[PDB]
Amino acid sequence: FPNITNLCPFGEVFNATRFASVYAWNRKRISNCVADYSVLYNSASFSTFKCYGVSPTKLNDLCFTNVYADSFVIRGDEVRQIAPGQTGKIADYNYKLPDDFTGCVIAWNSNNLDSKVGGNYNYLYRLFRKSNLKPFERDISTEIYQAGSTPCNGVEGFNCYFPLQSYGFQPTNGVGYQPYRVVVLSFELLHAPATVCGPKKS
Amino acid sequence: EIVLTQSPGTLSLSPGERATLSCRVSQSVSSNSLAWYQQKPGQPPRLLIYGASSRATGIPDRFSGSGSGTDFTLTINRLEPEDFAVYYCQQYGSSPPITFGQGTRLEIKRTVAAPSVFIFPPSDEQLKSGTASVVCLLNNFYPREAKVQWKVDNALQSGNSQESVTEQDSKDSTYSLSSTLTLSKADYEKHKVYACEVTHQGLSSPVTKSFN
Amino acid sequence: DIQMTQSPSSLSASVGDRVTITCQASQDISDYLNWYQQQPGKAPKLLIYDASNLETGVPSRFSGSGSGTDFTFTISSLQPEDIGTYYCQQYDNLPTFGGGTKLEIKRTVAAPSVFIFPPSDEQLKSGTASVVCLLNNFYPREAKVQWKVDNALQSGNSQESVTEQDSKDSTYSLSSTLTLSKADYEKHKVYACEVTHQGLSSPVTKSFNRGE
Amino acid sequence: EVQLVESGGGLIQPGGSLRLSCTASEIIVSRNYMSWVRQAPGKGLEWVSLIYAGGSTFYADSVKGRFTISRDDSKNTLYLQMNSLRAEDTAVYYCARDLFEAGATDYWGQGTLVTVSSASTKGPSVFPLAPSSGTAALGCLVKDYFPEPVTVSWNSGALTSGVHTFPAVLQSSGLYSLSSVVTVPSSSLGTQTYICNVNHKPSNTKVDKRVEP
Amino acid sequence: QVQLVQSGAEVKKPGASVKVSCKASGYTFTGTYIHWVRQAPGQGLEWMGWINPNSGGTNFAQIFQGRVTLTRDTSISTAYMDLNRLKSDDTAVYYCARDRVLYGRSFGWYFDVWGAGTTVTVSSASTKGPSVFPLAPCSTAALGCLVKDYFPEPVTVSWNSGALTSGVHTFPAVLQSSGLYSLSSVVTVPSSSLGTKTYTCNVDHKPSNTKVDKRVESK
Repeated sequence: FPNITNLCPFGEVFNATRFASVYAWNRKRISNCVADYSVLYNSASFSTFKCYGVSPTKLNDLCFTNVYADSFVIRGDEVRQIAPGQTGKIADYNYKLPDDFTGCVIAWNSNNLDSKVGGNYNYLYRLFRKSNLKPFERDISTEIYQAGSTPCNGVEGFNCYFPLQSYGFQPTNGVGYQPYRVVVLSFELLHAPATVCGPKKS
Repeated sequence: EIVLTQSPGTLSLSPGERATLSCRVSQSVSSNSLAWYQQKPGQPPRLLIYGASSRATGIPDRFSGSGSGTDFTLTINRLEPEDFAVYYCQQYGSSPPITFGQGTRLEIKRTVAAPSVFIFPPSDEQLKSGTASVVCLLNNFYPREAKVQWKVDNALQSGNSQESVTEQDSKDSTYSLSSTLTLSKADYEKHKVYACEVTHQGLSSPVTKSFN
Repeated sequence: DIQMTQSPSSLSASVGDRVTITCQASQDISDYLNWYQQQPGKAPKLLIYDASNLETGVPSRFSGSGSGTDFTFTISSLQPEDIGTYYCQQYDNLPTFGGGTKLEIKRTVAAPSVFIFPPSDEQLKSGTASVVCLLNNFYPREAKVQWKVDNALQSGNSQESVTEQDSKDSTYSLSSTLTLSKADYEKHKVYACEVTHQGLSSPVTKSFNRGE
Repeated sequence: EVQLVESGGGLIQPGGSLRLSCTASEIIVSRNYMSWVRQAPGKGLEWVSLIYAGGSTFYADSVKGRFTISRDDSKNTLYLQMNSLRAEDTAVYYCARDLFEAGATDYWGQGTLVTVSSASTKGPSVFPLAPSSGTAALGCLVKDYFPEPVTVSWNSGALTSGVHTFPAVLQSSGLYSLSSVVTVPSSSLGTQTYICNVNHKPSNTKVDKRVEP
Repeated sequence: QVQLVQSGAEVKKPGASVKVSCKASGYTFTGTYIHWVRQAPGQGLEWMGWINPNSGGTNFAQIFQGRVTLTRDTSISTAYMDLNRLKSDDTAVYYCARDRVLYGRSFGWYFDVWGAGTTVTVSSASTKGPSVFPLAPCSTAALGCLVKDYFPEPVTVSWNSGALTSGVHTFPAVLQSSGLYSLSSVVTVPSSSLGTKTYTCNVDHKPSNTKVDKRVESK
């Protein structure tokens, strides 16, 4: 195992005060640190810790050249769409996972952080789009959606709509309509020296 | 699974009053995920308000929606004679992608009228075909709620009666009902007197008309 | 906007005592309240966020509570480094601060020492005269100095300045400056300073003659 | 002129197949959430299927596996391939445009009726009902006709006072049954002659009968 | 360590415009909002607005709309505050407060790290040097100086070039009717040392470079 003593910045990812919107999801390149995923797996706060292509108890042995941590906020009902091969407004227009995904999808309820009593409209999602997103593609354009024959010309009219809709997050919403913070760890393995490694001493 | 329940099955009230329809979602949903539709008979539904408060284009200021969480309402302030239709609340966004309420019917309210009851013995040609049908013609009663009991003898019967009810009259605002009792030729000749018992709000006591 | 009200605008407590201040709100802001401490001459420091959570690196004696409209901030045992102004901020809307609560160390009453410095000859030659009354090492801060000239209660020409509470003996010092023109200064004979402080049984007057 | 026109609906047998179409004007089907909503005769609205602009398809539980929603981008047409049809699939099918949080289902088609039953086309067999002896009521009962649209006219279409035509009901067999009644003064019942005309256009039947006590 | 180094003190004239910078270091600049708070001398804190370094968007208080513009420069990681139409009521200490990076509420507004503060003085009075006068009487006696008619702030008053630091009471400066600040400093001395030691006060006004070493004599 390579001689690295740094600790991977998982605190700044899972504890950031503000998360990104699902249409503008935030990708973080994690490298040159020792990552210890066992405390992540053994934490009871996470409602979802699905792992694809790896095992959570085995992750402390493999070494990856890069780890990507994509973080965003969705509803409770849309966490089922952050699995490979899924369909829906989130899996088609906001955040797409490839069917060849290798990594962990971590989600937890953030109703105490992202819900405001009067309504938290700071989180948005793309309601309208013409084609499905390619895997790991981000579409942050805010041009008016056509949806009709007449050109939009940048004006929201009858058939011309603003693509982004806003989540209405309130603490009194149901568990399926409450905010959930999702962190998707993608484990990249290229032909480069390994940087992100398990905490094994040798 | 989101389930929508509309509390008033039928909301009867005179024109000019205020109608308050209600929808009850099974779980607390965001207010922007509920819409109201109006369906006049033999027509496609017409969106009235979406997002639980946002009136659709062309909808008069009379229609107004409100509510949040598990309780939403639609208010028609000054009921016009064309506002009496069936109203559905719809939830969209979750699983299933679109859900509809069972619908609330609005009907014009008027003074309770007793039903004029008639009974019709089957014709000879009808008997020659092997099947006998006897109908109870209820004419011009306002309260749609009216139970009609069929009995080929002093003992009551069930399972062989079908009833038709007309829509509310365009002028009298009264419903007409007709319950038909299907009987075979052998069944028709196995009894003597056939009675038709109807219970209604406009009748102090049930009235029965029979024939030999 | 939202108005933040802190009832104890100034509060004295000895070292080792429990301190409690409130931040009654204009509306129901849930628990969207932060607490800041400003030492004299320093930038404010975040102590309690979300009305209950203690900021990292903050002593555990600080504690906040409350929700909705009324909020409470508590110091379990006052310490000499806790002296300052405590502000409460809401984020239910655009941020708004409270008026502030000044914390002073309580101690035994000390009588003020009064000295009179007549205007110097250089200042008289310049064109203006200033008579300064010095109140040294008194507690509490509540002192009333009135400038009397030939038994007349002068007003509208005196400006007072109070030092901050000393870090050694927890006492104050007050200086009142009486500004007068050269003609008005030469138009009188005796100038006196009268102080009414609770540390004196009766007011003490220090005066001087314009000559000598 | 924004509009949605359905077509292709009609009579089919149980277990058969039928494909509906929905031509759109001023609405591009390939850029919209387009859904199918059906209304059973006399019942409430029921969502059937929904297709995204990207191409994702969602179906109701009752129609999953049998129905298939598609579209033709070149022809601007929305389709619904209905397979393994059952007797519970009879309804008026509406093609609709969904905006969800941005306006809900603003536009609906006129609807197309899909009838799924094994009954064959059959002409009506009307039977006058004797008044049986004020304001005597008389009428003729229309029985055993499958094709639903039937128009009943009293006295060569010259009687509208108290003329009531009850909606048809689906009896135990596949055929329908309709009853028409009229209210007439008892004194006028004996002298005046009243007849009813039943015109079954699909069955090309115009059976007329006379009602007299 | 996280620091927000601010620009120096600014003495402005009414109707002018002042620009206050805030050098952020020790954290990723485009990670949290930068809030601008101000404190009138002796009054309480007042929030003015925030700027998002990533997006560049801003929001201000309803009373600062049209007078405050907020700009950021991500290259040097410095946020700027520009306040125009400076009235005499805009004299305060303008703080630059970084928002909260970890924990809390996403919709919340926190002032986690505060800048040192930038004092902005807005008055029509011109820069003037101090006029130091002695204070002498006519049991421990008292004597001091009467630093008067100086602008802008501050003035540093010491005794015997820092030798005497016991009993020295330098009061806060008061702004009189002419816009000039006035300042008095006193020290307690034993009555026996009046005729033996002579005490001087050292007034060092940094603006205008005026330095006075007047010595107080008990007449």
